[PDB]
Amino acid sequence: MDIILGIRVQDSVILASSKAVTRGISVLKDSDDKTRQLSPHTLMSFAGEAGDTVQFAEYIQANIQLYSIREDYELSPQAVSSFVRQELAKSIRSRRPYQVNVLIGGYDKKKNKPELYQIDYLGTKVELPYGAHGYSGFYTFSLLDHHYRPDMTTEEGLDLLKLCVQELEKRMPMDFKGVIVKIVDKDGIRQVDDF
Amino acid sequence: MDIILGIRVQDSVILASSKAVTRGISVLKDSDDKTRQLSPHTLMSFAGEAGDTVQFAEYIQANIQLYSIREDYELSPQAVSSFVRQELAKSIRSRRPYQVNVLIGGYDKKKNKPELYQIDYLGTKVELPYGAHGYSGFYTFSLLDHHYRPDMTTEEGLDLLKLCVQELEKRMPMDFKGVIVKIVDKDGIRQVDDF
Amino acid sequence: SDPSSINGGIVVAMTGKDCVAIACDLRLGSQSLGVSNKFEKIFHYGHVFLGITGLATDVTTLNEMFRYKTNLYKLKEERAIEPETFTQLVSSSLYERRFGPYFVGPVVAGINSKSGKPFIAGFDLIGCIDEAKDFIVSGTASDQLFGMCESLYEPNLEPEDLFETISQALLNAADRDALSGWGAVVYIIKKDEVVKRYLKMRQD
Amino acid sequence: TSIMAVTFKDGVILGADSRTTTGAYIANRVTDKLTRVHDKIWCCRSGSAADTQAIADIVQYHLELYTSQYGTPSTETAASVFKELCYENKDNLTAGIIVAGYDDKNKGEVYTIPLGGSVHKLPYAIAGSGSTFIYGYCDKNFRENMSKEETVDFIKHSLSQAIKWDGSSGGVIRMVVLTAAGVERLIFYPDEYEQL
Amino acid sequence: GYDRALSIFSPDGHIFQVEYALEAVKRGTCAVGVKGKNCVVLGCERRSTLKLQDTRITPSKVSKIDSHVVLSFSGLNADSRILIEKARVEAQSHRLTLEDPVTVEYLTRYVAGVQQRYTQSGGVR
Amino acid sequence: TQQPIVTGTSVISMKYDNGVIIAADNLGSYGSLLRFNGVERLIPVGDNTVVGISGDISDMQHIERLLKDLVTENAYDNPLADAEEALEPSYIFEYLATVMYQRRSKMNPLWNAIIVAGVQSNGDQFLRYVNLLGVTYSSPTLATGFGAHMANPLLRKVVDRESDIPKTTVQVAEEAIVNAMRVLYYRDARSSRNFSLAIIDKNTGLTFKKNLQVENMKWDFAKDIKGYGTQKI
Amino acid sequence: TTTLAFRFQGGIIVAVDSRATAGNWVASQTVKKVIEINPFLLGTMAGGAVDCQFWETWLGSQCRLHELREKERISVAAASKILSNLVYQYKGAGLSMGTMICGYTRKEGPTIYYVDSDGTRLKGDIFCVGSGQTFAYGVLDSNYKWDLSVEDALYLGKRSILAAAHRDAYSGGSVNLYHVTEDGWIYHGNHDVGELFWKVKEEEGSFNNVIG
Amino acid sequence: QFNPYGDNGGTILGIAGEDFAVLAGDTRNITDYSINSRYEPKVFDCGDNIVMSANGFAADGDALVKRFKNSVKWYHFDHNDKKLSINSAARNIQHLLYGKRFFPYYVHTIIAGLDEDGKGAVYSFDPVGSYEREQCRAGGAAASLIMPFLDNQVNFKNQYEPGTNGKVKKPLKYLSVEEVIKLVRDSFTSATERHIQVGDGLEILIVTKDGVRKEFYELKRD
Amino acid sequence: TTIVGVKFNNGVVIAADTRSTQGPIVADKNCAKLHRISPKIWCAGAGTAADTEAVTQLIGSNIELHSLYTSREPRVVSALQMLKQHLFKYQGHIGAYLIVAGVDPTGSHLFSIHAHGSTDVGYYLSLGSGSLAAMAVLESHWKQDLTKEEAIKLASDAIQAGIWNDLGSGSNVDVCVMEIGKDAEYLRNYLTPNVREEKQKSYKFPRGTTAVLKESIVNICD
Ligand SMILES: *[C@@](C)(CO)[C@](*)(O)[C@H](CC(C)C)NC(=O)[C@H](Cc1ccccc1)NC(=O)[C@H](CC(C)C)NC(=O)[C@H](CCc1ccccc1)NC(=O)CN1CCOCC1
Ligand SMILES: *[C@@](C)(CO)[C@](*)(O)[C@H](CC(C)C)NC(=O)[C@H](Cc1ccccc1)NC(=O)[C@H](CC(C)C)NC(=O)[C@H](CCc1ccccc1)NC(=O)CN1CCOCC1
Ligand SMILES: *[C@@](C)(CO)[C@](*)(O)[C@H](CC(C)C)NC(=O)[C@H](Cc1ccccc1)NC(=O)[C@H](CC(C)C)NC(=O)[C@H](CCc1ccccc1)NC(=O)CN1CCOCC1
Ligand SMILES: [Cl-]
Ligand SMILES: [Mg+2]
Ligand SMILES: [Mg+2]
Repeated sequence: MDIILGIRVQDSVILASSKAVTRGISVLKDSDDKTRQLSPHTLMSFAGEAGDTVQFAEYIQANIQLYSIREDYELSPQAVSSFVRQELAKSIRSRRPYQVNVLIGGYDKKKNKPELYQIDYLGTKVELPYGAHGYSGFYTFSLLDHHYRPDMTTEEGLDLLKLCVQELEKRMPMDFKGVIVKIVDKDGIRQVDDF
Repeated sequence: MDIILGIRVQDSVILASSKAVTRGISVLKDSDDKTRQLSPHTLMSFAGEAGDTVQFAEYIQANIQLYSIREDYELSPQAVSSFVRQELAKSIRSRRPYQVNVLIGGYDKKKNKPELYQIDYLGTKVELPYGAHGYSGFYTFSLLDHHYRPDMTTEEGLDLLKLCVQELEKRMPMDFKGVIVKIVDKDGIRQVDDF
Repeated sequence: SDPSSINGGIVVAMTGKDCVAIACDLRLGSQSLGVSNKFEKIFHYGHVFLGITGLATDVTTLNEMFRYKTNLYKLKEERAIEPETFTQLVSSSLYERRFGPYFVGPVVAGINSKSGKPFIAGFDLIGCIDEAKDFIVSGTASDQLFGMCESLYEPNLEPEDLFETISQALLNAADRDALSGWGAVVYIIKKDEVVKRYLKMRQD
Repeated sequence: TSIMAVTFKDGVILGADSRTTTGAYIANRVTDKLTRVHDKIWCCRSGSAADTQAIADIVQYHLELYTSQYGTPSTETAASVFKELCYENKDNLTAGIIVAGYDDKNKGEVYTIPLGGSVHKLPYAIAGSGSTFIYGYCDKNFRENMSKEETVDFIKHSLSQAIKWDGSSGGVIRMVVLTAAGVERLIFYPDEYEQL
Repeated sequence: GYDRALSIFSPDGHIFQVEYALEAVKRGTCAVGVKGKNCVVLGCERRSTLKLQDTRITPSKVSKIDSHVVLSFSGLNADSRILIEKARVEAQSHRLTLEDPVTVEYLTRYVAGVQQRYTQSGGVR
Repeated sequence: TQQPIVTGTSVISMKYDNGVIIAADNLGSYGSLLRFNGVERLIPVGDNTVVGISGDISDMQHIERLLKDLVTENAYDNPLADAEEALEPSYIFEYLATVMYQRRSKMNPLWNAIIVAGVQSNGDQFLRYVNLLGVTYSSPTLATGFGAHMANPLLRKVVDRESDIPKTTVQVAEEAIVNAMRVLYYRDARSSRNFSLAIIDKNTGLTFKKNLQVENMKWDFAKDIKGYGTQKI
Repeated sequence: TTTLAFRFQGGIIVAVDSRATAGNWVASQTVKKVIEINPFLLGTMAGGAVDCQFWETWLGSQCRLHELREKERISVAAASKILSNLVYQYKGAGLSMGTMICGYTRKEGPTIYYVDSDGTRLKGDIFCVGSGQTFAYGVLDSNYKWDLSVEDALYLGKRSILAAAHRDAYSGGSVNLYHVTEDGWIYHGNHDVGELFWKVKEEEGSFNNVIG
Repeated sequence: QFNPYGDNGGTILGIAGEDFAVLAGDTRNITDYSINSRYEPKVFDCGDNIVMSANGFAADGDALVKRFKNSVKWYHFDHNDKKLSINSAARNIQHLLYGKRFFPYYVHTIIAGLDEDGKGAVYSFDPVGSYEREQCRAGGAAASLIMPFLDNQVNFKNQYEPGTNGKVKKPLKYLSVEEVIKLVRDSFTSATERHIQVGDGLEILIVTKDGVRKEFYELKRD
Repeated sequence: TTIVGVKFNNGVVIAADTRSTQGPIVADKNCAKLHRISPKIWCAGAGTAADTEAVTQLIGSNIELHSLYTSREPRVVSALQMLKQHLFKYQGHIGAYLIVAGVDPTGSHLFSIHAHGSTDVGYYLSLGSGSLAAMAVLESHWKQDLTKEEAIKLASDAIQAGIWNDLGSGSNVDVCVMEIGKDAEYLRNYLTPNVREEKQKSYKFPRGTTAVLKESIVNICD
């Protein structure tokens, strides 16, 4: 875990998440997918403490899938993000809190709008045009402040995202082994295989 | 500072040293040469505490150059390594010790033999066929135990060295931005520009 | 960060009939990482042998220091230093650094050239002399060596038999210690000949 | 320790128990805590045995050198030398000393020097761990210009109680009598003082 | 807590509460299941004494337990919701721990196990 | 987690040919303050057992109550309470040992060292130790606190092993105990001159001696000792 | 410890050392670090010895209960997740475990899962776990190809443990080899490093750092 | 702060033969620099031809032995007086120890007896329950002294056949009960010489198909 | 260590055990703890072994130079004064605990010195880990007007108490008797009550048991 990025453009939300799983002085894996599909039009990436990350992600996934079956209906990204925030807000005052930071990228089918939410382990939610967790933000936020425009296409967003990854690969101390990029839009969730 | 390697082959000593200079969450430089020529046939690479490394390297360089001028004669790699060890052995019981680990690759012109010495900040000297400092050794020593042969050529040594760098680039957590490779033989010291 | 157990290593010395033996392992490591399998811990100044375990930089430094001192001794005295005298020199030199000591476990071994008597001695890091008829042990597997020597040892062994006893003491002690081993050397010392043997041992 | 010095009509008497301890072990049950720094200037030692010995030895040296040049020193002078050592080295000392001497002009005098290195001239002084238990008793029973026998009984009864309650005090009760007549050593054993 | 043993044996060896629960099923609207060569079809009766119904929002007779399994029923409508809910929770729990959706046999075995538990637990019918 | 407040010092004991002897001084210390002087630290259970306790006195008093209650409970529905089904030393010890170890395991110990001395129904001598950690051991001589360091060496000169027990009489054994109590008074800063001594003999039974005093002490040589090195007066 | 397991053309190779340490004290040279869960499932052990030993034999009991209840051998994924979910409940309590659940099933094929005591669970083709994992990686990675033969794969696994046994002070004793196929696991012997090192040195010409 | 653990010293030793097994232990019990007892046994017959010793902190050692003895008793009650095999005992003991994983029994446990084929068996446990069957194991204060000697003399480690150029190892063979007791006695006299917590007496429990026999030997008392 | 000093009729006797420890390990089974400061002033040392040896030799050296300078036999109080001022200067960091005894023109003397520099006077003294065991014996059997043979017996009995009851002390009893008008007699190994029993087996290996890789003659000559 380390690098998770998110960019909301005109018609989609793009999430980029690093592939490295490092422990001690060994990179144990270089193809790790740090994300879970919560619903057909909602994707959550995650980063933080080992074990907690996946355990939390899958726990949320199960709950949203349970809701979908019960109501035969897909929760809005806003509704999902509020549910996730509350779980983390409960967690922070537990005996052992979930040390997990997340981005929630979703496409609201009722509004026909992409939505990106950034939530940290404390339960601090914000809706953003672009987001990041960990040290990534210290490079990417200023970069995006400059190059981002709200009316960009998915292709323009991917080029903007390449610019972030290049900067991180240049200036970040650790080798994060590239990123897995996924797009969330009106047609659901798909993975970019060549990045 | 992080990765410094050394391989003694039949007719030469090959030193590989990482190019990254990292501080905090920023790679400040990716072309740093972590070595000093002590004499025409003696090269020292170094790694450790910031500031100490260069300050120590240049201090040793000055002393060996002073000796060379005084006697109009080049000290043997063995003699240089003993001088360096003693300086570090003094240093460790000083008010503020030099936190610097070094490899000394030299070609003894009287013996017509390449020589590689590994010395840590405590003043612990060993002559070796192949050496490393820091976490590098944890991967490279076992690799070299398997693939190294004492009668190898310089070209075979460089291929053996590529195998080390590839393994480090695969399994090391940090991005060390490749290595600068230098060869020490009967004709002196030269740098491999394409590695 | 315990200076005496960073590099690892062991030394053992024994007496026999008109002879002495001193042996050491060859490992030098940095905690878990084995670095060198050629690091000998036994040195000699004339006919007096000195083994040194502990922090490797201090092993090297003290060797260079005692070579320095025994060379000046010989120039002024016009004779080689004896084991009993050298033992006192080691003790004085170590205690000189009482409140900033060398982290070592030295072991003197040799035969007095005048009397012909076998002599061994051990020290702690600050110079306390530990003289013994039978054996001296030192290093990270000293407990193991104490157990091996105490059971295996018997007095008045012949040089060839003594070799077997000291070797088995070191080998089996080393194999129960993570930081010791990686090869071994044994010195058999008679009045006017010295044999040096490298032992075959497991390399893990 | 339990120690005290008491001025009286003919001069001064010093008193002390004989217990030296390491934790709860009694390292010495027959200690002599009454020590000579000059012919008729003595001191009672409490606190660190090493520190008080080292101090007393230095003071004895100073007063011996004083005597060689300027003749017999006053009790005040002796107390001043003790003070100087205790005050200037207060960070590295654990010494509670009572200085007592006999001049012919000034008669019996008692000076006490606590941990800080301050000097206090008193009619009588008590000190040491066991002194805490006899502040009440000594204050109620002390009178100025007592006789030798009354002062001996006062010290004996006092230290008897201090010893009885303080675990860090015990053994014999040593006393040293300083008068114009000379120097007299007295000792009192448990069988006598315990049943007072 | 209410502890009464409601489901108990009678002299002839019958548990009347379980058998009277079958009568409630016999009262319920007809439900049918037919499985073909490559499909299963669940048919359900809906009584026509209820006009002015809103079929958009009225609970459907066939319920999805997961995306691949369905459950229809006959008997008390309120009781069925409890079984469906438990089944849906177990379906998600199975995916979470086994990393594989439930088999139809497993899901059935669970639902059947719940029903059985209510036939020899105190304080429940 | 506790800290002891009012404390009792050494309890010493030994076996002899027909039984056991146990002793302990009558002091309840409060740190360096020798606070209480009428404290009985030997507590008889029946006519065949004496439990000697050192350490925290508040916990000692708690243990007294447990032993007192044990005698009551044993008498319930027990026609042979004063005969075959009377409390043995081994029963009393094992009960205490269980409690001590249970309390240490709950991180709330009874801050004591305990020696159970007695004679079994078959005439065998019983002498066993238990402490705040639940550690138990038996020996011909047993002692707590400073007694372990100073009494045991003296008592072991009389009974050095099992075979020395039949050779040791009650006169010799009591003499060694009384001598040991004197040595402890010389050298233990939290000891008193007054003590109690108990003898449990397989023939004469339980003999409990109160208000004993250390005597025949050597102090005369103190008068010759002057200064701390040089000093001659 | 040093343990590894890698996936290849002919199934899975699993190799482990046999040393057990208590600080610098070598406590045992003959510890079994591979647990045989069933004819198709293996578990490797690294870290706290009883933590690994206890919970992996417990895992075997849970796997047995699965096939009794479900009339079907448990998947490697499900077996690994039982263990990872168990240790996750104990997270923060101080369990020390680095394990690999290796096996074959019909639906999955040959599969390896890394599971550790802070709750990390990872599917992968190659893993090395333990104090000497880096030494094993160095040799394994530099010689690994998917198209290795069963004979070469077995040797590489053996040779990688040997490499770590030599350099890592807290690895050694002997090498235990296993080969996992569609037909189940196959044991390929206990190989003492005492003899194996010299045999490999002579035949291969490697280990030139050592005095021959 | 209250420290619930203590060190009672002593050392133990288990060796397995072909049709027998021995479990030895010194009888000295200590705390710090004091001797508590010169004869306090810590090697016990637990029934079903199983002998056991839990050396280290004696309070935990006794507690464990007591619980295992009780476990043997209840095994009979619950399984029709079936004999508890040494392998089953070993697994049971693991669960006893691991039950207190987060507040451990501070002991090195060793058990000895015969396996179900009638062959000598020794099992050894770490404080928290990891166990292993072995031919040989020393436990306790002087374990680091005795164990390498056992490697050399019982398992013939580092011993090669004379004249074979260090190529052929000394072949493994079972030792007689006479030879094993010689090694036990020499191990303990050597341990007594060089370890301060070891001495006073040696008590050996020998296990054969005929039952459990005892032997006692004096050790140096300094 | 256990060390003692006992005064008698016409002089003073000191004694010591001969165990040197290294944690729980006996490093030296027969080390000499009795030190000669001058011919008739001897010293028994407990604590840090290097410190007791170094401090006793330094003061012994200075006492010799002082004796030669003054043309007088050295006095015990001089050794006492020089030792205590040295030890005091180092604030207890030099861990030397000494019993100083001897005869001189002033008479016979017995003192003890502690690491921090405090001195004590007595007719009987004991220092070291076994001092409580020794002092118990001394307090039980000491009396005024001891003879030479009685004082030796009492001193050695006090050391024995340490040998048997203190784990820090063991092996043999060294004694030194300093009588007025006579030469001091140093009685090395005055008692040897801890002789190692015959081993059960000879561990003499068959020649060729150890596997060898290389041989070479070492050059010790010029
Ligand atoms: C009563 C007892 C208290 O007021 C008296 O004052 C006497 C004074 C007489 C003897 C002159 N005081 C003592 O007996 C004195 C009590 C004491 C202890 C520590 C600090 C201050 C006062 N005891 C000592 O000085 C002993 C004498 C030795 C046993 C001969 N010394 C020690 O206990 C030394 C003290 C070292 C020290 C500490 C702090 C400041 C100065 C010096 N400590 C040790 O020997 C270490 N000891 C090892 C065993 O573990 C317990 C500590
Ligand atoms: C390599 C060899 C090194 O890590 C492997 O990782 C092996 C794994 C195999 C055995 C499954 N690991 C060990 O050998 C492991 C290293 C270790 C130690 C402690 C914590 C984590 C890892 N060793 C152990 O677990 C040993 C097992 C052998 C039988 C001795 N056990 C101990 O060290 C025990 C128990 C440690 C412990 C763990 C958790 C809670 C409490 C304790 N400790 C002792 O035996 C203590 N010690 C023995 C010597 O006498 C003094 C007391
Ligand atoms: C009885 C035994 C105890 O009171 C006696 O007092 C004897 C006195 C005789 C021998 C003169 N005391 C000892 O035997 C003494 C006990 C001791 C140990 C440690 C500290 C203080 C007292 N033992 C020693 O002094 C040994 C001497 C042997 C023969 C080597 N020395 C050590 O154990 C040294 C301690 C040196 C030291 C340095 C700085 C401050 C204090 C002490 N310790 C080691 O050598 C341990 N270790 C070995 C591995 O390398 C790192 C050091
Ligand atoms: Cl004093
Ligand atoms: Mg190894
Ligand atoms: Mg002893």
